[PDB]
Amino acid sequence: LGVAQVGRMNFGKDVSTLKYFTICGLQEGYEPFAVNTNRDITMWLSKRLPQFLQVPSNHEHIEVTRIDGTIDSSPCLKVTQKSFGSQNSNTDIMFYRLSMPIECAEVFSKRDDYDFLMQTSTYYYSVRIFPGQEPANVWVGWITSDFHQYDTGFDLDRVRTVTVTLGDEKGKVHESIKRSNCYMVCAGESMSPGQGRNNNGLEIGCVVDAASGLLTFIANGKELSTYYQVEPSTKLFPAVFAQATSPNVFQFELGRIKNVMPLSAGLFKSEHKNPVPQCPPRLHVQFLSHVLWSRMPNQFLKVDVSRISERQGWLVQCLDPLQFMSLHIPEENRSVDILELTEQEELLKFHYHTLRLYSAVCALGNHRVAHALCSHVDEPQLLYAIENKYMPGLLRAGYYDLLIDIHLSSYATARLMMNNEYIVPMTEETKSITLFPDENKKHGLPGIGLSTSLRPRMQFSSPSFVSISNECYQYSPEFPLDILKSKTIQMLTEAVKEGSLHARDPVGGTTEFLFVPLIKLFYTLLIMGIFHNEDLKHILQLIEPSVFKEAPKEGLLQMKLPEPVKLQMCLLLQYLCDCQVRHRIEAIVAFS
Amino acid sequence: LSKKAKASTVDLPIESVSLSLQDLIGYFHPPDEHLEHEDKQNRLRALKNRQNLFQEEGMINLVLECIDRLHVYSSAAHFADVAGREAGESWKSILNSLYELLAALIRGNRKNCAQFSGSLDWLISRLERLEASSGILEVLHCVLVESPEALNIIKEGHIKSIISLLDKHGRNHKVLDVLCSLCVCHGVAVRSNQHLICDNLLPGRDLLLQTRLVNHVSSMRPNIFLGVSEGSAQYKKWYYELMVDHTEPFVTAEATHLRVGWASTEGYSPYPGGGEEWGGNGVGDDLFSYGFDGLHLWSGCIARTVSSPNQHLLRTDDVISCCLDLSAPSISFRINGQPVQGMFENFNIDGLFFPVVSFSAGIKVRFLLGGRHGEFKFLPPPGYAPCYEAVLPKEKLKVEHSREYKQERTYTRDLLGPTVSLTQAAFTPIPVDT
Amino acid sequence: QLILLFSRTALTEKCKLEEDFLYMAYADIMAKSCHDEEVKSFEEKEMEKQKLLYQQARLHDRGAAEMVLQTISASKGETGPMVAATLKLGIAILNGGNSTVQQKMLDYLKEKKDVGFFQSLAGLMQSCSVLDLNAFERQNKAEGLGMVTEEGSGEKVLQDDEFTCDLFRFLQLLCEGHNSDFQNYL
Amino acid sequence: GVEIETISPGDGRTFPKKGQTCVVHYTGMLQNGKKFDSSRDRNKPFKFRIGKQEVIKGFEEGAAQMSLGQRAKLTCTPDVAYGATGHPGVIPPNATLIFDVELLNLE
Amino acid sequence: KKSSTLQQLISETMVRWAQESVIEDPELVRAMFVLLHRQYDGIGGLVRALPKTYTINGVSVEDTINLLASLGQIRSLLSVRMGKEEEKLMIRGLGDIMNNKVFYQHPNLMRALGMHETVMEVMVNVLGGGESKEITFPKMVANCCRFLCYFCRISRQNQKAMFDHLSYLLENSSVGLASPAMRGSTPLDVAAASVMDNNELALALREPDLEKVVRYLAGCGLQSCQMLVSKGYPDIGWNPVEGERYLDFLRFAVFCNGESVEE
Repeated sequence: LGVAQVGRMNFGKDVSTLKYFTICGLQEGYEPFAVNTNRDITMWLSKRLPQFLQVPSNHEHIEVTRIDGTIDSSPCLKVTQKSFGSQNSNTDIMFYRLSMPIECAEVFSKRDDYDFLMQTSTYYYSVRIFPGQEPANVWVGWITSDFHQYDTGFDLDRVRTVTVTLGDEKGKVHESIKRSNCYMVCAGESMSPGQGRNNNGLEIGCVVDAASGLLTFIANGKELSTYYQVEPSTKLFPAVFAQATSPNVFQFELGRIKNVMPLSAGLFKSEHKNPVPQCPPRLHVQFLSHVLWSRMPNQFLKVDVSRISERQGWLVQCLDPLQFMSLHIPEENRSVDILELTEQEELLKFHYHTLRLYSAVCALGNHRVAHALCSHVDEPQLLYAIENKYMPGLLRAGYYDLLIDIHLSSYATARLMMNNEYIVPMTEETKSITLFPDENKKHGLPGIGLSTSLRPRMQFSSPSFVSISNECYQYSPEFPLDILKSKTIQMLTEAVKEGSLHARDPVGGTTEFLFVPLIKLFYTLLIMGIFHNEDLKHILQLIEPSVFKEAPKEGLLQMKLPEPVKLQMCLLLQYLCDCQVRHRIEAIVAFS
Repeated sequence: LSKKAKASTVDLPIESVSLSLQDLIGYFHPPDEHLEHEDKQNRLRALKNRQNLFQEEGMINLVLECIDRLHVYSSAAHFADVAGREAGESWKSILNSLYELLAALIRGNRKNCAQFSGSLDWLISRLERLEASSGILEVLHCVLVESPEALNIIKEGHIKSIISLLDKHGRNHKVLDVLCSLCVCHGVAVRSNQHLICDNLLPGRDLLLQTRLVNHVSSMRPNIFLGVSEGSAQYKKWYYELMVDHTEPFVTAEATHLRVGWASTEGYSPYPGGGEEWGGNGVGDDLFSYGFDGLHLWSGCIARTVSSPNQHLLRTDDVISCCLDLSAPSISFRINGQPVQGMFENFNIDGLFFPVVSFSAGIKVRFLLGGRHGEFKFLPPPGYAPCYEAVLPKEKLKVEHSREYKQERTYTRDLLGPTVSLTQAAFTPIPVDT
Repeated sequence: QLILLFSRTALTEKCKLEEDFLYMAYADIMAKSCHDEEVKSFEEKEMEKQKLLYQQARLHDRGAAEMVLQTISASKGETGPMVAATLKLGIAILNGGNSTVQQKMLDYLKEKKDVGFFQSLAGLMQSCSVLDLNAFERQNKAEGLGMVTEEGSGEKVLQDDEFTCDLFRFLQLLCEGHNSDFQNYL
Repeated sequence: GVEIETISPGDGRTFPKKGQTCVVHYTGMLQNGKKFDSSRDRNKPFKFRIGKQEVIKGFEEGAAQMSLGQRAKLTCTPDVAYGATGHPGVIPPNATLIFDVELLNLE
Repeated sequence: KKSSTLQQLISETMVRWAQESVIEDPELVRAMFVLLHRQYDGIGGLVRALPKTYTINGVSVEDTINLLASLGQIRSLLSVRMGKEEEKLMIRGLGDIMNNKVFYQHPNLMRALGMHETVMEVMVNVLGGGESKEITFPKMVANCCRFLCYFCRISRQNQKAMFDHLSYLLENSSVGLASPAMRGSTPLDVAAASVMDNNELALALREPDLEKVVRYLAGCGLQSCQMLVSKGYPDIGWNPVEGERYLDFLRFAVFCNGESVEE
């Protein structure tokens, strides 16, 4: 869509909405793009706001090479132009930054000495503008995560700034705080000689004091007048803005000066006490770009706006809650909706393996680790992941497995381990047990009935981190079992109906991703025994209505199922047979 | 070469070693999956017999010796300085081939993976090196999946080194797989390894991606676009009020969002700049919006506590009066007629400003824009003009979404492209010179 | 499909043959279904023979002979219930001197050049038990002391008569009908 | 060692007494802003007893200072909140904890 | 024509799936055929369940529940590797088992639950962990062996059940013979208790089992004790400490109830 252009796309989810399909497209055999779908198609649109991403190896203009630091040198990240001096090259300002930030202290306190280096929190990096690159076209300094300003003509006067002024009761300004997203200087003004230098390239040194928030710049060994004071906990990304006037523009020198730590010490926690400069592979050059997509939300907040009256003004009213699951990238200080991982493959794979590690660390009754994990993944997140229909299949399976392992796996395993033993107390309810519910020889529904055999006791502990008692560590963390049961029944009821249509829109992208996690959770709950009476009746009707009629919708047993789903159905049938055997044993004991 | 003999006199068979390494990798290549079951099982038998014969002849220690004697040189340039330049060309390739050969020798063979436990400690000591990280990690993964004895010797230092590999090299799912293999082996859980991995990885919240359930936040604004520029017939001093009719502090597990103030546009586009057009971001979450929530002043996603008489979060029957001064950049607030002891000052005035409110579910607020668009509860401060005076003559004031998409039917949704700059907002009469 | 699963499990390389309840049940089912049981008529006896041939064909047409050879080969000379069931199934499919089954078994061995089968046969012969005077005398003393044996079987003497008889009956059925080729192959 | 701001006012005349259980909804954050705990997520109001050494000292003193029906922000400096050892797998060593606590009821 | 029964429904469904498609998953094939065999072998379910069935009075229900919880903890410790906390949990669970009255009143229930087998796999794991590296967690093996000896002393049928596992115990007879204060708490002690005062079990004792102990005694008489000489004890040529323990096991093997088993 061009400038001032409005258009609509109809995917034909409802065929009646289409206006010319019957005139041209119904007879020819063409199908609407959304014919076999149950939910609206997610639509992706071009992102307006530029973001920093790693420079691609196939970029036609920018090239980045990693120069290892020798004994007499320091590690350097060099930025060069691939297509300088040729036709159709691009000659605009290009924004660069390093991938990892320096975080200032939470509270600002009111040859080289090794002790001073061990106790200091000052970090330094330098940028060498190569002789021949015009220096007034190059800016060096720090930026924050909020920087998204892509202006063809950049200058230090157009940076976004604000001054929060806090005053007392009568009006005395007891403090003023300047806030910005760009703390940079220009090499052109930084030069003392100025103009063209050819003794060597200009060395602009940036010094950050993480304990005081003072930003100081050194140019060719002398202190520049420009300085910046930042707020506590500010994350500063080393950044260089440059317009290319040379095949070689600049380089990121990651060395150190007297009495200062290298940038790697501030960046990485493992190297916090290492004065030797380093450039680990995690650190890399990123640039501002517009080539990114944005995922339009499937559902928006319902907001009602109207004028009540002339005197009362305009009423804005929102009442229905809406939530989304946000994935936070720690190093970039950036958060995205987790539903955007359907197109971010590396993040999706890493997060799926993170969920697998979460399951592994708490596997086999590690209740302390389960309580610890309840902090990172809480029950609203788990319920949202379970119920969401737009979740990627891998994340859906991982979150189902995590929910099973943290809260349910221990009791499920215990009650499975105590399954092939029948310790039946001899009480009146035991004596009341009979093989058949009434005078005719008709089998009752499996599981339904009175069971008196001794069974393990189900107990859970509330996961609170303000308490200091260690008795909570035994027993698995508590989860709302009634809510989980109702949600599982509702989702299985939806899935059985949606399977019969054989749509092109399964939850998770495949029939396996739709059914295997849900049926696994259902089987776990069934083993745990949470289901009772009416829930068992409904879920047996879901499995097979005709056989389990109360005393022809295709149940789960006949839906042309995949093999992974068939295996879990076999497991469910095995459990039903075990329940029948237990009932028989109890009736024999009652007769005895 | 280590004892510094003449390079030419030393016979270094680089090409033959490389070709023999390729042949050995081909020889120990595992069977393919598409093969029939009987043929695949026969090939597996042959591979296991080859591995057993090699381990009995002690060819694993020879590979370890070659790897150790090649790691004495830090880099390919160092190896090309000590030995020949052609040798330095394929130093990296020889190291990779040797690591792959070791992985092939030990893969799937429990006896070999158990006998590799003694050398396992020597292996992890070079995991940080970039030239051998992948090969060492693969060998570690094979040893961990096959031999339960290696999990008995993996210690806190080894686990911390494996974890620090994630910090130094970045997000690599193979390190996560190795950590998973360290926890459970053949259905047996390792409580010490589980505890160490949890306590050394989880609390930082700096490597693994973090998840949180966030409320949606929407924004509503009037039609007015007011700005300041040289020689423009536009009043620089404006005022408006907001009334909170109802607010639920917790409609969900997360606190309700309610912020009011002013926002600015990037350039002369009517388009709110610096923020996302959907998400959990509201007024004050970027350097283009300036918000007040009752207790804090919001700008650039940073909150500062501001003092006020009986200060409290915005509740029912709370009137917030917002004052904007463009002559001297200033934004001030007054709650319930009492002055809020805080100010936004010296901000960018290049764009156009407009009133804005950000909220989540559970909000009932009313814009009091003055005149016939809501009656002010309190006197505007001297000089400040009601916001309804900024409406263009023909245009009609209405409160609309700050962004251009709402909740509606997908086929009825209007997709909007870029639109023209709103230069007509500032009327600068520019006559020709005479 | 079931016979193919059992054959593939046997063909998989393992240090030892694991006891499989599924195999030890379905092999018994297949063996019983084979022969599925005063002067009788010639027509009746021939009709029984034809019914037995059909019931054996139902198995060996789907690869039962190869599976019972593979299980014996993978046994590696270790006496167990798996081998006891395999020998019974082999006897069931080989009853009456089944020439088709004999030919299939010989052809499979010649084609695959299976040495493990004969090695396991030798090991199973060596592992077979005989009369034990020491065990008999100890059991007799235990009974004479008057106290009832903990187990009612008391089959320490001549441990597996059924297994020994099944092994040698299988080896005899393999050669019945004067099968010269397999007689020389043994 | 605990600072308190009031998010919303309370009655201001009823305070926890000795051995009286406190019913509170709380949300726990670190200084960086990451949420590590919340009773509202579990939808289960938290109950604890004053002077029974059941919770951390910062939470104890903050709830003591809070009045009935008051929503307050509690910042607990590390010495009164898990110290330098911290909480394994949840709280990093020497971490300041921020709590948004509402005193629902006293009983 | 409707199935009207879970058994008939399963029998139809498994065959329908198998004849509809060639199942590529051996696990799915195995599960389907196991389920079909269970449907066609309804007797076998009762045949396997009834030996595992035990009835109790209403008075001891809570005590049985406590014992079952302890046994469940014991069994759950089988899926994790040894550590100090696991040792503590297992020791406390065993102490609870002996403090339990049902352990005495119902030896048949304890034998049916597979308690002695479970303790034996725990002991197998601890003994196999670093067997050449000297036994780790010795109080663990001591508690397991004391428990197993008490289980033998409870009843004669329990004694026969432990006698059924005599071969392994004689394999691991050399665990802690030299170490004192472990007297009465070794696998050799468990082996001795499995045959102690039982004339039938002494008669059932075989010759290879005795030969194993005799070869151990020959080794102790030929070669000294490495662990004892490592602590500074003078290097005599032989091992009296282990020799005496093997000798007393042979004494319990050859002598029963005041007479001598001549065989």
